[PDB]
Amino acid sequence: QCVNLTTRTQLPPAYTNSFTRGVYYPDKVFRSSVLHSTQDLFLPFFSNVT
Amino acid sequence: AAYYVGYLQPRTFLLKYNENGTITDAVDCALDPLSETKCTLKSFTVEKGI
Amino acid sequence: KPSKRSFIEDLLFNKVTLAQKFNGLTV
Amino acid sequence: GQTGKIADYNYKLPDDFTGCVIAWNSNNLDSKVGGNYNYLYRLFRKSNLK
Amino acid sequence: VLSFELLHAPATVCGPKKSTNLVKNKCVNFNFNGLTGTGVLTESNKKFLPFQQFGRDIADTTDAVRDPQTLEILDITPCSFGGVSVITPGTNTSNQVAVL
Amino acid sequence: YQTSNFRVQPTESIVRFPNITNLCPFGEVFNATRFASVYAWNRKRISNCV
Amino acid sequence: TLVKQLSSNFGAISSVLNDILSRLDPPEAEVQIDRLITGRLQSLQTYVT
Ligand SMILES: *[C@@H]1O[C@H](CO)[C@@H](O)[C@H](O)[C@H]1NC(C)=O
Ligand SMILES: *[C@@H]1O[C@H](CO)[C@@H](O)[C@H](O)[C@H]1NC(C)=O
Repeated sequence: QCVNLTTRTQLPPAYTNSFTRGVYYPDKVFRSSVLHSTQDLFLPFFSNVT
Repeated sequence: AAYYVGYLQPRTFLLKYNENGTITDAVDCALDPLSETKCTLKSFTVEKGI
Repeated sequence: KPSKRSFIEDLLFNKVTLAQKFNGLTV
Repeated sequence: GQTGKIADYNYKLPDDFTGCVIAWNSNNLDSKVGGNYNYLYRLFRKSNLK
Repeated sequence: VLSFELLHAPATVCGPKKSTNLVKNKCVNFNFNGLTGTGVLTESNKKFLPFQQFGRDIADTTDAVRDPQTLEILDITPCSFGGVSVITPGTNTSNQVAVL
Repeated sequence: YQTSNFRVQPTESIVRFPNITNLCPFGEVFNATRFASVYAWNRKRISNCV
Repeated sequence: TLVKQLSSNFGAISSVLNDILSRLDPPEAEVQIDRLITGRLQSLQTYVT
């Protein structure tokens, strides 16, 4: 069933801000009371999220 | 319903682990000159100087 | 007093903050 | 080290060998019509030999 | 009958298994899943997150490892090494020595 | 005079990475009625397990 | 910094000797070992100076 529904209403897309969010553990290594520098794909701080 | 969509870019982060191994804080490297200084010094605190 | 240091020597020794075992490195 | 590994079940040269290898063709007299089968070459061994 | 053939490709169906008893308090060369080393393995009190497989201290040295069977954390410490020194009064007064 | 060094040798008592107990169920052709045929051959592949 | 310099390729396949030994045959596994030896000697000499 391709249904192909209808009755679509248009509004502009709204943006908002990323308040220090979107950080994941890059590896499976345990650390304790240390500062570690990593280089990988991340969501930048204070970006425009839809 | 409400939801938010963003994107990822290749960045460099400095991550802070507590005694129990969970990431409790992070700092970006290409946000501010202050963030650049923090990443260079590998610390979350900077003293007076150049 | 523990050891035989003076008041000022104790202050100096507690003021300075200080190491482990490595692969080939000894102290 | 050129392998041909069955020949290295048979005859092996060291890593720092110094000397000369000389080979030539013997299709005229080593192999001829009507049976030539008297050479054997040790298909496989238990382990590599020094 | 099967086909004995070779072709260059990243493996998808592949994995080893040897199994050996776990020995503590005796330094030895060890090979966990992928990670190899040498040292003495002892019980630990560190707490890992459920997805974490091995600890690591400053200067990137493997410090603790979780075993795949019991999911327990073990400390790795190298077994002893050092130097030896010979203390002599000179081979003009005597020939006996001490060793440190 | 510091003459030489000493170190403790391993006891050879080695360690593990066992428990294949995942044990994906794929054995049905091993003792089935028909294995294959000259013109009933499929694409026999093994993947996503051991 | 001396200890941290120990996990570096210096142009070799890896930074750990055991994997180089396991994944390569002795005739041509020696070049990687030589590169690692060269780099580690250089770092140690700089530390001493
Ligand atoms: C870490 O976990 C322990 C419980 O094992 C808890 O007592 C302690 O407060 C935790 N650390 C922090 C910083 O919350
Ligand atoms: C696999 O692991 C479980 C728990 O992780 C443990 O009972 C044992 O080591 C294995 N189970 C078997 C062999 O049934």
